[PDB]
Amino acid sequence: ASAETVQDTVVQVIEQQMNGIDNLRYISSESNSDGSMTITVTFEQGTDPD
Amino acid sequence: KVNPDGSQVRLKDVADVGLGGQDYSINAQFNGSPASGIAIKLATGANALDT
Repeated sequence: ASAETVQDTVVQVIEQQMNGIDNLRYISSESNSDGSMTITVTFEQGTDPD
Repeated sequence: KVNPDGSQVRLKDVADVGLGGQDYSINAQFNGSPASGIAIKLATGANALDT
């Protein structure tokens, strides 16, 4: 599918739910043309990544 | 369904398409007026007053 369908279909609700995690820095995303999609959520330092 | 003559059956006159709710089983009122709302918790490690 195209970029706008993925962007208002998947990224909306996953980025909606991935607030409310404590100790965040910024929640950013990316919705590509060929059906790829990624969300890179960044935590402040002093948090064990596991 | 549709025949090769052109006569067809839409979802008109079979159904009544219109927007509604997921689950009608729970109904809530607030002093007579219909109401729904958010139950907001508190994340761990956060001051509640300015929250």
